[PDB]
Amino acid sequence: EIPATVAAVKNPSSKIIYDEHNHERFPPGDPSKRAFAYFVLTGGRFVYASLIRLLVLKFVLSMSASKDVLALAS
Amino acid sequence: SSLPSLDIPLGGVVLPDPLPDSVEQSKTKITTLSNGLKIASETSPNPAASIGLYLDCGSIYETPFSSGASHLLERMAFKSTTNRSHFRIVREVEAIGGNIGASASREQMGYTFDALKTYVPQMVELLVDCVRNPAFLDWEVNEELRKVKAELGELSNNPQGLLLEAIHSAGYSGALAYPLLAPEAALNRLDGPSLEEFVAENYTAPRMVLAAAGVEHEELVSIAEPLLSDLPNVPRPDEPKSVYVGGDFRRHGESGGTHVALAFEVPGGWHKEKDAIVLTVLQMLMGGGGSFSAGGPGKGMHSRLYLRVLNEYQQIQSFSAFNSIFNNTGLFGIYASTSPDFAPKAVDIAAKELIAIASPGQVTQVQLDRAKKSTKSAVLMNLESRMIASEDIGRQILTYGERKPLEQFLKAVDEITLNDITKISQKIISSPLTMASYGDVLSVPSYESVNRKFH
Amino acid sequence: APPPPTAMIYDRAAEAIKSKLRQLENPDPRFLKHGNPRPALSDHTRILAAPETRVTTLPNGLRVATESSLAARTATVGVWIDAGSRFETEETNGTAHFLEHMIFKGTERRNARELEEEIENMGGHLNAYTSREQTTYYAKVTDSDVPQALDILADILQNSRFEENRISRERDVILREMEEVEGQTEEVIFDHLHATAFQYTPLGRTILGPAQNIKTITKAHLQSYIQTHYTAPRMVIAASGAVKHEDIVEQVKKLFTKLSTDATTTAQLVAKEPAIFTGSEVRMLDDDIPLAQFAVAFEGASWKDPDSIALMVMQAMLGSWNKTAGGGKHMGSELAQRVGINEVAESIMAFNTNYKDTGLFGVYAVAKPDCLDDLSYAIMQETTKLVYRVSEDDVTRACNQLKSSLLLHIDGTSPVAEDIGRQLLTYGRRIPFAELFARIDAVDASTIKRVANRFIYDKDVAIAAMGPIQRLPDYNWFRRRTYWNRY
Amino acid sequence: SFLDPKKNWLAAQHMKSLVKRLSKYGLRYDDLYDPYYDLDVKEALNRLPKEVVDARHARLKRAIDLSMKHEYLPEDLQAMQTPFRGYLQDMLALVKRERAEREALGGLPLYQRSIP
Amino acid sequence: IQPADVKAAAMWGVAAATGGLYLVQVSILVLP
Amino acid sequence: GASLLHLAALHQYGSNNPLGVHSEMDQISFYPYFYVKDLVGWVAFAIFF
Amino acid sequence: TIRNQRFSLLKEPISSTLNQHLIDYPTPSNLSYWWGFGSLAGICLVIQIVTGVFLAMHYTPHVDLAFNSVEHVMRDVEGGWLLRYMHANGASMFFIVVYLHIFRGLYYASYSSPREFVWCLGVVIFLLMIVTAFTGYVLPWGQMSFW
Ligand SMILES: CCCCCCCCCCCCCCCCCC(=O)OC[C@H](COP(=O)(O)OCCN)OC(=O)CCCCCCCCCCCCCCCCC
Ligand code: HEM
Ligand code: HEM
Ligand SMILES: [Zn+2]
Repeated sequence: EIPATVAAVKNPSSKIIYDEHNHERFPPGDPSKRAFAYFVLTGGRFVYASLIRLLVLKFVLSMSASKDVLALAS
Repeated sequence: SSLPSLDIPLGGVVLPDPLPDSVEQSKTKITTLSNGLKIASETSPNPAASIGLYLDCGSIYETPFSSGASHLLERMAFKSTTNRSHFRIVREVEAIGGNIGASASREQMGYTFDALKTYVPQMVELLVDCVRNPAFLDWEVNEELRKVKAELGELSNNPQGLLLEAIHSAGYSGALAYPLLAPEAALNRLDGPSLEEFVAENYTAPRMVLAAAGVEHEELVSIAEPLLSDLPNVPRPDEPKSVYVGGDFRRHGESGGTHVALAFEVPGGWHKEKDAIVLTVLQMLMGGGGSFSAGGPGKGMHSRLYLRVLNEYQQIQSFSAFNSIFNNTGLFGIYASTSPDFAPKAVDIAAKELIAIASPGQVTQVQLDRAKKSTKSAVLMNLESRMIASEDIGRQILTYGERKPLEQFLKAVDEITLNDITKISQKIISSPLTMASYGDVLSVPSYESVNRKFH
Repeated sequence: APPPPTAMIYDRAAEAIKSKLRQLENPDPRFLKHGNPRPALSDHTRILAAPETRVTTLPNGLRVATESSLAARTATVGVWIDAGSRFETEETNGTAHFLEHMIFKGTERRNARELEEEIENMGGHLNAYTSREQTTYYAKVTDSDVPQALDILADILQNSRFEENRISRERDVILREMEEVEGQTEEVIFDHLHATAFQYTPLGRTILGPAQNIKTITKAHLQSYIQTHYTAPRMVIAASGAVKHEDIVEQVKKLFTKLSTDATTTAQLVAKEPAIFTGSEVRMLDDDIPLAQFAVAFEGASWKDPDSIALMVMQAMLGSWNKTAGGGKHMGSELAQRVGINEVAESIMAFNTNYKDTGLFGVYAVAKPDCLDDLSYAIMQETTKLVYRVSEDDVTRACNQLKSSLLLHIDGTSPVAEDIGRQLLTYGRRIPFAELFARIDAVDASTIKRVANRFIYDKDVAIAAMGPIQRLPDYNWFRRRTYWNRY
Repeated sequence: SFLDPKKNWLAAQHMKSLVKRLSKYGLRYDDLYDPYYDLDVKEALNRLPKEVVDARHARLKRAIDLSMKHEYLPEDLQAMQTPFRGYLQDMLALVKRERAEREALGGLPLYQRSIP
Repeated sequence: IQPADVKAAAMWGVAAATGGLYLVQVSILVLP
Repeated sequence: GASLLHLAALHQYGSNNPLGVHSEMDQISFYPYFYVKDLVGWVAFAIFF
Repeated sequence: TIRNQRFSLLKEPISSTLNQHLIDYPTPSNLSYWWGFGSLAGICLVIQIVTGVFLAMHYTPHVDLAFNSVEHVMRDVEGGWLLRYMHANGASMFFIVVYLHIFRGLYYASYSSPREFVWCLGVVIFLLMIVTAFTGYVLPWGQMSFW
């Protein structure tokens, strides 16, 4: 019989079924979100920027001067 | 910016007044440049102009030294010149928006260019440059030779062209026998200086026609005379000779079907206008098909071969009946593609048909009327498509030195009669059979066994 | 002591090549006074003159349009129905195509054998074809014999007779035709692309439909479809060549009377179940095929969208390239130059398809299994370059190419009639050449950038691929390539 | 200005020294053009005839062998040497002119240098 | 193309200056 | 240096999978698919640390 | 494909090795998070190196000054307690992550052929980590350190 993988090649259908066990599909008419995703990513991105600035400044200011020296500055 | 949504006319346009609804039927003006060149044109109502340059050269004029120059020249058509580079040429063609084409046949070959009627000086200047002043560079020629070798390597996919070439080579001796698709040895031997010498020897003024389709004659001649009037006047060396006596070509290939083709002489040629027209009508009567087309009525499904063979005999892949007419010679015959086991029966059927048309009374007046009407329709519906108009002008001027008016072809097709068909078939069948076979040929009959018929 | 260049075959070869190069070093002006490879605009208003396309509307709603040129000797007469495979009902998908095949055959008096005998006796041709949402039945005929063709068209479109034996024969023929289409890989690719892009919409389903549905016609579906969709307002009669508008109007009025009066209007029909683009991909890996054929596509513009002309220009400046193209490595479009120079593809073709209320726009490449990643990079790079950094010379060249292509394609009697019918169905009018040129000339670099930002910048894409495609980048790759982070 | 050995004693001495060096190693001045250097020389060498390019490779191999062996060409062939008999400058000029035209009006580079 | 290029370069310069201020908050330089 | 050699040898022979089976049928590029997974791991580790 | 003109920077020779081995390396599609643990061990090593360098900018290797120097780092250096706690607890997390790495390898039998060399180089790496952490723990010079 038809090997069932050339059946899909020879029979394109407008009703395509996906897995939908890990991700629920939007109904077809709804638009692509594309904005909620970027705003979530943006929140995380400036969290990351805060973290990187913190680490860099910690290292540089550690390599900076010291409290006992500042005390002995007179 | 705002736009009127394309179902409403766009703001303010200066759209011009229409044509007067049957303005006129333009005539062809032909001017003979004193060096011996032809410049012809006619007016067209559509905004497109087709301009071509046609030369009396090709495989017939090939020489054992060249033997492939025609095919290579078709491939090397609009390459770099002594005045523009290839990049500049392509950029110009793209800039005005036209199309370039090159055709190479056995007897004549042409270069055509298409664009709007505004760009006439550009068209004629670029064409004359690319023909008159070519710079056959070694690297460009080598690239085209590599491509031609690949195409020769991908030839068997179309057995019809292969069988036409085989029939010509087998059933002609020198001139028409010169091949058209440049065998591998010839391809290796071919070279840029060889192309230069061939062009300089053959592309001469007394064998050049510049034909325009939608161009005013005054403009065309005023832009073309300062580009062609200074060519040297040569004595137009004579055309090659070729005799028809020829037998069988047989080539074995894959196991899918066998392709057998038969052909004959009809030595009238294009100068014998009556016989050429009768041959065209006979072809439109014979014709046939591929038994796989699903277009619709009008494609010749009521032709004699179609009806009898295809509607009666199955397991026959395709069955056609064709012709090819050159100056002072012809070649008419039948192409058949069928199963390997059926091949002897297919040859018998084709011979039966070709003899059936010969014997009087076997062609009905109604079939002849249908053939004549279909031929007139084919010619008329072909003389649209201004490209075809310009090509017809060029070819006719190259052959006859003028343009034979369409009314002559129409009158000839009108006056053809059953006696003419029978007489021409009897004459064409007398000439020695030319046969070609390709594929599982190890079972097709012998050439002499087939030639036992027809005589 | 030093040898002359006569000896030393390499010295001889160097002398010959230097002689040739010094030969071609001096140009000539008389052959260069008109070239100008740099593109520029022009006003062809002095040239765009064509006979007026007279349009009449018979009160039953029937539009008849003619572009007469009575100096000719042929003509083309046809009917352009605003119906096709889009307007089915999910269980009668193949009805339009099968009805085409059947309506060729017979009527209450045509008798298919003698019908085709009549067509071929008068010398003409008769053809038809159905698109997703357009159907055409036209005939090419001669002067003083047009009326027979018009009568035959009216008879087959009104009083066709469907008989069961011919229906079985055409079922066999269409099953064969379905079995022969998978050889044509381009049509398979575009069918799959349509199905996966406009999925769960009437545009997704193919034209032929499923064989399981072709096996269950019974001619009741045929008659219902014809009576429900071949109504008077949705048809256009068109004529060109040697025709007379008054004669054509009179003949249409006298003949097309047993029509299907109804109310199913395509505008309201598309109002329900519209077309919705859904970004997705389908990739059919085989690895037994020498070449991999794929297509990426963005959502296009509708027929009446004013940006349709801009999309046409954009698909002109991503022009097609072929392995036997004359230009080769020198071409106007950057994508063709990239493909030809690095030889990363057998052939590429950019397509712009327009429907009602939607469309498509893509690049259709066909290559070898090992160059697919570089080819995909080239395609996406050039498209997003159209988004960001379009150039004036490229825009002008694209506009010139588009004008030339349209006016050269309109050539003959059948192309003119087809143009008349198609434009009357899509826009409700035939756009004159001068207005079309004005609309194209209204497109410049800013227009291209705005339209590309509207349609290409950071939009979902739909991909359909077939063959050895191990190296073809996944969906996320293309989706991220739809924008640039440098700008 | 354009200073040639006919109108300049210093240029005459410079040309004499270059001729002496190239004759010592027996290789023409054009052989010093590295294909990896410009990539225009690469194209110009791709366009030249095979006999000429093979002669160039042979002369370069001979020069490299002499350099390794720490010796010079024997005086016979040294007197038979013909430096400055060019074979490449015209083709290189043509290639550069074509590249300049293509760059000047639209156009993408036909070849490019990798990074690095 | 040059106006767009210089506009983009200026935008990237503004972004770079903002990143520099964020990394090194200098009211000492900001005030005068 | 030892870590670099470790990674080089692994990259020579691919990478195992939770099934232990041959895995050259369904393979995807490391970026971005496993960079994001590693990023989730890194952020969780950062919270722990 | 002849690379006449350059398409992508990632395929240029400057970023070609990095491209292959970081971006384009094919990976099994069903990996869980323990491969993430391997990458995490790499990150822990980098963190240890950086914090250790900045700590060694303040540590005196003398017996009379080591302990008070570390207390200097904790009390006087600007944000030095962060550096020291990061170094110490980062050694601890480095070992935690490497242990999870090793035990995933044991569970899924990743040591089997053809990854014998990978496992052996891992064992060498573990030896190096043990030695490094031990000699480092000697540095602060306390009771536990010395004894
Ligand atoms: C010291 C203080 C700091 C500030 C220093 C500022 C710079 C001073 C010196 C500037 C020198 C020029 C800089 C611009 C780069 C060269 C420009 C150029 O001509 O590049 C073109 C060349 C070939 O490219 P092409 O084939 O012409 O391009 C096709 C276009 N039709 O392109 C090539 O050949 C590509 C070359 C690739 C390698 C470039 C290396 C540049 C130097 C990198 C140093 C750091 C390396 C990284 C590691 C250390 C990081 C700290
Ligand atoms: C410095 C500490 C270490 C680092 C940075 C490190 C790094 C890595 C990396 C990057 C990988 C590839 C990604 C992955 O599969 O997780 C890997 C894989 C592996 N490592 Fe390590 N590793 C370390 C210690 C060890 C140790 C101590 C062993 C065991 C002796 C080990 C055994 C393995 C094995 C068997 C794999 C194969 C992964 C698989 O089968 O999928 N590693 N390591
Ligand atoms: C080259 C990089 C490194 C340098 C320069 C470095 C340097 C130092 C210095 C100066 C100390 C003493 C400071 C203190 O007492 O807190 C220290 C402590 C230590 N280091 Fe490192 N180190 C490095 C990498 C590592 C690594 C990779 C490990 C392994 C995990 C490690 C493990 C330790 C431990 C366990 C201590 C003692 C923690 C404590 O102070 O209680 N170090 N290191
Ligand atoms: Zn069909």
